[PDB]
Amino acid sequence: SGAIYVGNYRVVNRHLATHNDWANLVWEDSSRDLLVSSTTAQGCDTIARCDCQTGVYYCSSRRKHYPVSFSKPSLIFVEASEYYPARYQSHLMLAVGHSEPGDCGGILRCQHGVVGIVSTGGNGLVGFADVRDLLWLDEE
Ligand SMILES: NC(=O)c1ccccc1CC(=O)N1CCC[C@H](C(N)=O)C1
Ligand SMILES: [Zn+2]
Repeated sequence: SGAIYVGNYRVVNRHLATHNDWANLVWEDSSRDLLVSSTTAQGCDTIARCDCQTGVYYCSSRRKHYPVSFSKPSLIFVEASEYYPARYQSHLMLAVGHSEPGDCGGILRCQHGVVGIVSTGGNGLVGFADVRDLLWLDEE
């Protein structure tokens, strides 16, 4: 589990959104595994606006932050899970690193701010849902 709190927005994995998230919905995209809801209190995270391919991510199954090199946001094939059938996920970035069912939501960050959140994994890989193209998260 895990979320990004920027301004009056909460960014979570679509597959982990609560009833309260859906009842206060701003935007969602199944093909990116993203959902954004509105909040009463202001958040303290800042979103990166860059093309960094290195950063650090939080892994809850190891209680540790790991440095990683990661691919550019792309259309990648993802195996079936209890949450989605086997399909292509868009705006996804891969890196070599530990991931487990329960690690989705962990933040990926570079020198400029929050890059994205854990969304896929397995086989010694970890996948991140990119949020750097979502410019509207910086206002309203
Ligand atoms: N990091 C993990 O969640 C993980 C790690 C090892 C093995 C498997 C996973 C889980 C995973 O890949 N999922 C299940 C949740 C929905 C995901 C999606 N965005 O389509 C696919
Ligand atoms: Zn950066």
